[PDB]
Amino acid sequence: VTAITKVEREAVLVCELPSFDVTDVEFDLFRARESTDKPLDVAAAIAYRLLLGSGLPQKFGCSDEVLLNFILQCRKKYRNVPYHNFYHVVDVCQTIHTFLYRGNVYEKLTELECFVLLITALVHDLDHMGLNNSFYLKTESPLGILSSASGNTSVLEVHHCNLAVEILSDPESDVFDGLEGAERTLAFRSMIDCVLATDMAKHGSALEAFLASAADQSSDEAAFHRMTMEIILKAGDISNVTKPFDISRQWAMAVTEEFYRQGDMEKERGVEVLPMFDRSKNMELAKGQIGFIDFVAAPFFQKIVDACLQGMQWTVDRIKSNRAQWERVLETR
Amino acid sequence: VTAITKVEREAVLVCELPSFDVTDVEFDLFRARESTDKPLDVAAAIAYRLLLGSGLPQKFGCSDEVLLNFILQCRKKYRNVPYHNFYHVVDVCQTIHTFLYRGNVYEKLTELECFVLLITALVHDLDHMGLNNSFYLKTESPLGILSSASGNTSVLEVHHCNLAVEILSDPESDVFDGLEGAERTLAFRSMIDCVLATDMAKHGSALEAFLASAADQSSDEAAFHRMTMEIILKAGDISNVTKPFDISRQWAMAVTEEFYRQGDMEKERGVEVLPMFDRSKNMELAKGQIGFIDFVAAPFFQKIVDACLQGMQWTVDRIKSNRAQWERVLETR
Ligand SMILES: [Mg+2]
Ligand SMILES: [Mg+2]
Ligand SMILES: [Zn+2]
Ligand SMILES: [Zn+2]
Repeated sequence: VTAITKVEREAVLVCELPSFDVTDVEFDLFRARESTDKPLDVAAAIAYRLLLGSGLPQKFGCSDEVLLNFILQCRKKYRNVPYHNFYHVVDVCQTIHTFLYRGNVYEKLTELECFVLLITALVHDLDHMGLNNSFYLKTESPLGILSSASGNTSVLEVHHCNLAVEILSDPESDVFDGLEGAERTLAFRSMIDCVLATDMAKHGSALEAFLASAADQSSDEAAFHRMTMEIILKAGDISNVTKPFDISRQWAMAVTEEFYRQGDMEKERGVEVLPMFDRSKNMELAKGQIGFIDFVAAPFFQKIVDACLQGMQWTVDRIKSNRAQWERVLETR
Repeated sequence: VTAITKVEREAVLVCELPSFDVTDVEFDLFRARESTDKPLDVAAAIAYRLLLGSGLPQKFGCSDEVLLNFILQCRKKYRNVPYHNFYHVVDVCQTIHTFLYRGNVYEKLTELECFVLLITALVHDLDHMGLNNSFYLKTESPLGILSSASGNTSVLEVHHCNLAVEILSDPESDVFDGLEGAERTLAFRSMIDCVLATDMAKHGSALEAFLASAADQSSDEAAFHRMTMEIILKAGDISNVTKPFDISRQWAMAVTEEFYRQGDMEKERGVEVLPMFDRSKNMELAKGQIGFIDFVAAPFFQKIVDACLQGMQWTVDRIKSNRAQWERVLETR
């Protein structure tokens, strides 16, 4: 586990560019990436600022140096793919921060759980290659074969967890080293439960388990806390459609290109290419977004907001706002 | 010289190429070919639009009709082989157009030279029969014997030049008929020099001379211009790996099938059959593309971009992206 050098840390500590408020729901990561010729350092600085600003690391014995080392260890494990790169996870971290503190979801969780969520956002897609679980299973790729044999279909999610554990094995980057007993165990278990919950194949059950844990008041508080954590990481993971249109549009372009590259690799392997990943069809970007909004995002955010997270109402408003604009994109032309 | 008919020209003029931007570096010729049941006319229409859009034919006294007649006379001379057919030369023409105008290489040449380059792209592989120079020499075929006896082993290249001269000997299809004296001589000599430079046996020497000229501020201007033209036609000729992955992959498959057909004929004739031309060795495409990228394409484009053609940086970027994509294919196999 190649430890981080003081040089690597300095490159980050120098940033902290003005004109940006990382806690705002209107924060523009794309604008931030284009404000310097070292976007990876700015991205790292944003994550660093969000965590220290929450005041959480300090409270759990995690020094500023260990925090920065952890962030840099995570950064090194992300590939140069169109969407599932370091920027996506920094965005998820920033977004979760807004849900917790602008949406007041922090009231439903302990400080430790909020800390774990912000940390988990940074490890939730470690070493993603730009290919989804279905690709590994459809092509019988070695990792897919292992997943089938071992009994867990969440190919990537288990892989991300393995790497998160690897990073935390280094005392110099173990943001949970200041914890002991039940707290340290909860940090690891909750982190892992949340990453595993990002497999969209569990979307339905996760949402249902949350709504059930939220509805029934005779519900187990511990269960509600864990489910709220899982739902918040999930919400952050599919939050692209809840951002100002220009930002949402850029994220959509990025995910679409990555999907198209998977489709191209599938054509090379001679396997089935779903329309969503078929670059040939030259589909309208707007059509894919409206579809995701109608069948996935809109129902998800409306349900969790009405069931418990009232403070996140703006996500529902923005989704509807963006859907209308996507319609105009197709219309006006 | 069987003159082109009005009906033949009309079949091309009726193609409007909806949804295509022939000037874009991501233009998909395969998509254009699958857009109608008359791909040959679409291809001709693409070449026609590229030349007219350059605004060059008009400047040198070449009417729209003569230009179209020329394009059609060239088309009639290409055969139904897997790779070296009419689509390859139209692709080279389109690719060179992007190098000249998207890559700004036009700044290094006169308008006449840019005109000659676009025209030369269309004649550079005339009457190719799907067999390389080595095949003719190995088998001591009539064409190979003539090349040897006459002193020039660029078997096919000299042949393509002969057919180009034939087409231009009729005013009706002579895109250079509006030229006289020195300009006409330069047009023909430069066209011929460029075609002769496509022989890959001269790849290293051609690249070296260009780089030496580019690095020399006192290089003879005429010589530098000539070498720049030769380098640009060569660049267009080996530009497959500088295109979006799927397009690049489709070209690679055509190249392989043509090589396999030569290998089959070599076996029947009992001559040496390189592994690359052997169906039985079923070499993996990923390794084949990475090999060409590492030993030929990457260094060629990086060197010319660094030495003088800074505007073509995107070719280097795409080659890098495609290599990484083939590496992902290997990693997940
Ligand atoms: Mg994921
Ligand atoms: Mg040739
Ligand atoms: Zn994610
Ligand atoms: Zn060629």
